[PDB]
Formats: sequence, structure tokens, C-alpha cells
Amino acid sequence: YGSWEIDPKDLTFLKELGTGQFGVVKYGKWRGQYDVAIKMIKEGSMSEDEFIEEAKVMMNLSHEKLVQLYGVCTKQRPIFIITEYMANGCLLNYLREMRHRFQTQQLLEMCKDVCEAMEYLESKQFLHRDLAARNCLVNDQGVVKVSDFGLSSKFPVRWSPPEVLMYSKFSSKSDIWAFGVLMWEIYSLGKMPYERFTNSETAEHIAQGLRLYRPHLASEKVYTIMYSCWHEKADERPTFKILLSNILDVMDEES
Ligand SMILES: C[C@H]1CC[C@@H](c2nc(-c3ccc(C(=O)Nc4cc(C(F)(F)F)ccn4)cc3F)c3c(N)nccn23)CN1C(=O)C1CC1
Ligand SMILES: CN(C)CCCC(=O)N1CCC[C@H]1c1nc(-c2ccc(C(=O)Nc3nccs3)cc2)c2c(N)nccn12
Repeated sequence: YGSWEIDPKDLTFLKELGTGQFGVVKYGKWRGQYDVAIKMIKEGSMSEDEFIEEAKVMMNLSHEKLVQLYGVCTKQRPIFIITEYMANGCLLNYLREMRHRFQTQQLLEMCKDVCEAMEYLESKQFLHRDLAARNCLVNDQGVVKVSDFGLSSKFPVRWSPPEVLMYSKFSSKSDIWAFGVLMWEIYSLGKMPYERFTNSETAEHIAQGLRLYRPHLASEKVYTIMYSCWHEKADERPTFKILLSNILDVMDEES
């Protein structure tokens, strides 16, 4: 992997952050100074060299609102993934911590951060396919970034549009739909979407035009933006560039 190969001698482990999806994650330092997150890949859990297409993705895709890969430790097992350290951890847990007493300006900033990452991915013709608050991380400054980008019952039924559930029709518009659901997760302070329903019931209600209600903290203008991601006809949903312009407009008007 050329310049992406990190010498494991340069890593120092400081704390186990937890068991994320895929393996153990630890907070550590690179060459004793730079903060990093170190993910140990679980043995055989995932798969082969051919799956290290995800590394080809992470080594080529880069944005300020995407969790940045710093390098990998592959000349040894278990494999280490070295990434940007996100001090506030998972966005979903961050939203659920009632001690933050979030203002709606902060919630809209979280949407904007994710929308920027997604506009970038849209521009690179990349499909996240599992966009949700559980796959977003928060740094020490409260900046949200998208992680696990195109990694890849457990299917994300509640973040999927009708055409994905009925026909497996994945497109940039199914990422748009998931983003509206992620804005709803943010404005509901991390509620499970369709929390009264099972996945099978959500899929039937979604096929029948049910839509997530406006969270109390979302204004009618913010709700219009998330609702525009859920047009039954995929071609009627906006692009991330349009969503970003809409969020910027609401921030200028409300903020
Ligand atoms: C979930 C729990 C426990 C774990 C916590 C956690 N995971 C990551 C983290 C997230 C993703 C990756 C990563 O390597 N991603 C990846 C890897 C590939 C692959 F290598 F396969 F190509 C492809 C795509 N994406 C590496 C990471 F260190 C990070 C991170 N960078 N910083 C801080 C915390 N982090 C989040 N949580 C919490 O904060 C909860 C609240 C306590
Ligand atoms: C000054 N300091 C941070 C560097 C000195 C600290 C340092 O070397 N560190 C700190 C953690 C492990 C190690 C490390 N970091 C990187 C890296 C790569 C890309 C970007 C980036 O921003 N890329 C972008 N691409 C497009 C837009 S932005 C930022 C960092 C890399 C790398 N590619 N191979 C090996 C080791 N690497």
C-alpha cells in the first residue's frame, strides 16, 4: 500500500473506546504526538485481500466531513486501520446524551456537515449505501463526519426508500432518502425511526406512503428539506448539492 503503510512501532495505545462494528477500536498516538483511532480488524470476520477495495476507496476518497484514513498496518495480523480520532464518538450516542442541551442551530450544523460529505461522495459517483447516525462520528469541536463509507435482519430497512425495499434499486436517490432519515435522527435527538414498528411493518407502511413525522425541534422549513428526500418517485428527490443549498438558506434565515 506504499505511503499508506504505517509502521506499527509508531503506535501507542491509550484507551479502548469500545467494540465498534467490525472489531476493537482504541484511542492512541502516532509517533507519540498525533491523536489517532486504531481499529483492529476481527479475524476472518470480514474477508480477503479482494475486500481491501474498501482501502482503495478510503485511500482515494477524502473530504473535511469524511472520517480520514491515515494508514493501515497490513504486514501482520490482526490488521490495524489508523484513522482520524473523533473525540465525541458515535453521532447516535452523542445525540442521545441529554446533557448537551442542543440548540436547533447546532442540529442544523450537524445536518450541513453530513450533507457536505454526501455532496462530495455524490460528486465522486460514490454510493455510501449505509448512511445513518450510527455511521457518523463527532470530533472534539462538535463537527460531524461520515464514516464506514461504502463498507458493505441487519439490513438498514428504516433508512431505505421503497424502490430499494421492493426492487433492490440502489442509486444516489436511495442515499438522498437515507439522508432525510438521518436528518430526522438528528432532530429527534437519536430516536429510532418508526420506533413503534418492526422492520417488516416499516417496509409495508413505507410502501403505503407513511412518512416520519416532523420532530418537535424541526421547523417547518427544516422539515420540508428532510421531507423532500422522501418523494415516492426517486427522480423527484433533490441532489445533495440542492440539499446543501437548502440547508445553507435555512441557516441564513433561521440562524
Ligand atoms: C461504536 C463505538 C465504538 C467505536 C467508536 C469509534 N469507531 C471509530 C472508527 C470508525 C470507523 C473506522 C474505520 O476503519 N472505518 C472503515 C474501515 C474500512 C476498511 F478498513 F475496511 F476498509 C472501510 C470503511 N470504514 C475506524 C474507527 F476507529 C472511531 C474513531 N475514528 N474515533 C473515535 C471513536 N471511534 C465509536 N463508538 C462510540 O463512540 C460509542 C459511544 C461510545
Ligand atoms: C501535519 N500532520 C498532520 C502530518 C504528520 C502526521 C502523520 O504523518 N500521521 C498522523 C497519523 C498517522 C500519520 C499519517 N497521516 C497521513 C495522512 C494522509 C492524508 C491526510 C489528508 O489530509 N489527505 C487529504 N487528501 C485530500 C484532501 S486532504 C492527512 C494525513 C498518512 C498517510 N497517508 N500515510 C501514512 C501515515 N500517515
